[PDB]
Amino acid sequence: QCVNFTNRTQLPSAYTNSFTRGVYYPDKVFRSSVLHSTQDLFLPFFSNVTWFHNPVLPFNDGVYFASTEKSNIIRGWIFGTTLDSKTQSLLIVNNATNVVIKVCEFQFCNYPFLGVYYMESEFRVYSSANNCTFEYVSQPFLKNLSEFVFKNIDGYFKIYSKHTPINLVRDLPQGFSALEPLVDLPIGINITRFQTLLALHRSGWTAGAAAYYVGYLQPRTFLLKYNENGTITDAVDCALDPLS
Amino acid sequence: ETKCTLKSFTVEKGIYQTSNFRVQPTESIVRFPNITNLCPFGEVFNATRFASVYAWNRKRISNCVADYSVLYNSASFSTFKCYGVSPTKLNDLCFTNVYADSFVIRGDEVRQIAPGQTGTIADYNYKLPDDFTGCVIAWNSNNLDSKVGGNYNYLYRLFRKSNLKPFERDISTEIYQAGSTPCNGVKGFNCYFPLQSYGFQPTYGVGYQPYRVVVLSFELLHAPATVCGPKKSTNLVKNKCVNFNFNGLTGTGVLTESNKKFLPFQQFGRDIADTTDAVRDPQTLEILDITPCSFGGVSVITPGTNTSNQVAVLYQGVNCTEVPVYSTGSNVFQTRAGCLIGAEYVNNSYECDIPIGAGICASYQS
Ligand SMILES: *[C@@H]1O[C@H](CO)[C@@H](O[C@@H]2O[C@H](CO)[C@@H](O)[C@H](O)[C@H]2NC(C)=O)[C@H](O)[C@H]1NC(C)=O
Ligand SMILES: *[C@@H]1O[C@H](CO)[C@@H](O[C@@H]2O[C@H](CO)[C@@H](O)[C@H](O)[C@H]2NC(C)=O)[C@H](O)[C@H]1NC(C)=O
Ligand SMILES: *[C@@H]1O[C@H](CO)[C@@H](O)[C@H](O)[C@H]1NC(C)=O
Ligand SMILES: *[C@@H]1O[C@H](CO)[C@@H](O)[C@H](O)[C@H]1NC(C)=O
Ligand SMILES: *[C@@H]1O[C@H](CO)[C@@H](O)[C@H](O)[C@H]1NC(C)=O
Ligand SMILES: *[C@@H]1O[C@H](CO)[C@@H](O)[C@H](O)[C@H]1NC(C)=O
Ligand SMILES: *[C@@H]1O[C@H](CO)[C@@H](O)[C@H](O)[C@H]1NC(C)=O
Ligand SMILES: *[C@@H]1O[C@H](CO)[C@@H](O)[C@H](O)[C@H]1NC(C)=O
Ligand SMILES: *[C@@H]1O[C@H](CO)[C@@H](O)[C@H](O)[C@H]1NC(C)=O
Ligand SMILES: *[C@@H]1O[C@H](CO)[C@@H](O)[C@H](O)[C@H]1NC(C)=O
Ligand SMILES: *[C@@H]1O[C@H](CO)[C@@H](O)[C@H](O)[C@H]1NC(C)=O
Repeated sequence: QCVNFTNRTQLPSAYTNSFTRGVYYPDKVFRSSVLHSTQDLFLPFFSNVTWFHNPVLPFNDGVYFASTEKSNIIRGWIFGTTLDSKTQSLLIVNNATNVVIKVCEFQFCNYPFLGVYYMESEFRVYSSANNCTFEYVSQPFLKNLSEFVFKNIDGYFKIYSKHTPINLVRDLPQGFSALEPLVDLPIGINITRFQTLLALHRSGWTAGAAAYYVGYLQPRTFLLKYNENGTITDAVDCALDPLS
Repeated sequence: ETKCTLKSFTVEKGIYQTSNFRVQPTESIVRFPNITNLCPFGEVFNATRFASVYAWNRKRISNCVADYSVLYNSASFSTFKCYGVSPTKLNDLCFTNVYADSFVIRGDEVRQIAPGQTGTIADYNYKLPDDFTGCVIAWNSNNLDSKVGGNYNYLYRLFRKSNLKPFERDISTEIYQAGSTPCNGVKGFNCYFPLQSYGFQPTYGVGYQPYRVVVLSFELLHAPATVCGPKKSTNLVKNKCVNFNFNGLTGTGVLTESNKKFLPFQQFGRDIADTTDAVRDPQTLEILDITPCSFGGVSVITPGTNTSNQVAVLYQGVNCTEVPVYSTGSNVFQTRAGCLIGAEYVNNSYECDIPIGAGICASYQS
């Protein structure tokens, strides 16, 4: 039901600094006022994070996404290998109500999208879903900063999240904030490349203000500090400087 | 024991270390989170009605707890036959998900549903491979599906050139061509309807009544499992050296209540050198503390074989509450060095004779 588009929009992709953001809880273990050294797959300190103003991007090990979001125009996510009926494709949709997740051989078009009819009902991202097994529904997820980490380990999709109110204009702030685990999916797919949904006004799609940050993860060793309450308050990257 | 370890028939005055004491665990406890998200079986077994046998209703069951105890122990089911796995251990064994096939067949057709079976239902309606794992449950539905005027809502496939492959539904309404004369989609000289409707009535005899049958098949593809039976959770006992199995993690110790403040997602804590030191019960969400069961060495205080034969016993670093032949013995003293049995504490003070520890020591007078 989704068709071609003539206005070949291009996103003004710039670069900026990652600073010390993107730290999550690696395990469900409580610890109190200690310094624990852990070797895992993180976002290296002071890295090169890409900024966008629906491009195709690789997944690699894992993907860090951030948005100083206004009005939550961005809605969903697509994951998979080929994003067609030939391979299982994971789909996530978050609207103002109960959010939904599927894994089906969705046959996406060249420009899949939701579309909003202004009382709203428009959903033509895919065209067919014939063979598929798993489905899922859960509570709603979401000017203000929202940070998400997406990982996939041994048949286990993993979503970590964090939210903060922010007042800085453009760049990432010089702050520290650990990321709590949010959702796990014990389903095995070969996800290696993903997408990003948009809520365009269809009645002529009007989607021009789509700014968000994307970064990639690598394996390395960190040193985390736990306070009395067992919340991560500081971290040190081992392979950064001689001092580190 | 002192003579044996020292390897002599004479013992000089002193204190000697002979063996070790370790408290033993009493019983086992296991706790698991609340049983919830029951698999949707009642809505299938005891629904309004069932689908036809050639159009059998297929359901996929995943992400739920599959309680089979009430299913197996239900006495309202006419036939409950499991081929692949033992019904009694179904609460233990589990595959990643389940398939349900529900339909209505005549009473005589119940035995037709089995691996390696041939028949109208067994060939033209549904087929089961000889490697099938799962169960078949059949029950009477004469009071529900059979109609006094004749139940014609259920049909079975009777005319087909070839038998159905296992796990396949044929809904094609092509008119079977009995002879060599092709028919233009209708019956005729050598053509008839492949599907035949039932004539179920309450007046029908044994085996002629409508029976609702559900076949459950278990499949365990390499994807992580979602369907498993309920797990029994025992009760918890505090202040007793026991061995526990909290939500899959096992350990031995005394289990007390603790005031630590966890965080709404982290389950259990640990202190240093990777030793478990706190757990949260999945049932009540309370922060409990764990302490290893007591142990220590034992020492024998003697004044010398030449003098006497009575001795005292010291349990090192052991609380003077669970000591237990000297379960009671003489008066029992508690000191920073442990617990002392066979000696009495006086208020005097002399030169030290047999060093005990923490500033105290013993001598012979008793
Ligand atoms: C650990 O968490 C506790 C609980 O929130 C913090 O103690 C609170 O501090 C605020 C600010 O003074 C008080 O209003 C609350 O009454 C305190 N709650 C208590 C004592 O239960 C504590 O500050 C935290 N530790 C840190 C931040 O290091
Ligand atoms: C586990 O199930 C019980 C259901 O019995 C939940 O609530 C219990 O409700 C009874 C009656 O209202 C109370 O007497 C119990 O104290 C409740 N249990 C607890 C642990 O508070 C119980 O909440 C469920 N467990 C969780 C973690 O939600
Ligand atoms: C990020 O990459 C761009 C080009 O790839 C480069 O010009 C820029 O210097 C990089 N940023 C940092 C902080 O090195
Ligand atoms: C959107 O909201 C509606 C209304 O509750 C509901 O279908 C669900 O929560 C959402 N559906 C989709 C497809 O996002
Ligand atoms: C699913 O795939 C099988 C091949 O493995 C095919 O025979 C079947 O028709 C497919 N089902 C659907 C609904 O597309
Ligand atoms: C952004 O998210 C934070 C996290 O809860 C919330 O406090 C804040 O109100 C949100 N921003 C707006 C404009 O609502
Ligand atoms: C992912 O790819 C590997 C190698 O090509 C394959 O063995 C595996 O089965 C694939 N995963 C799934 C879920 O099919
Ligand atoms: C094309 O789309 C971009 C953003 O999607 C917008 O900025 C631009 O004005 C559009 N151009 C036309 C001709 O529609
Ligand atoms: C029939 O199914 C209903 C579904 O709610 C259930 O309540 C009832 O106990 C069932 N009857 C049995 C198991 O005999
Ligand atoms: C015990 O001691 C006394 C005096 O010290 C000595 O005469 C005697 O032989 C000793 N007996 C033994 C068995 O050592
Ligand atoms: C030693 O003296 C204290 C205080 O005078 C008294 O409480 C204690 O009972 C005395 N010890 C004995 C063995 O009587």
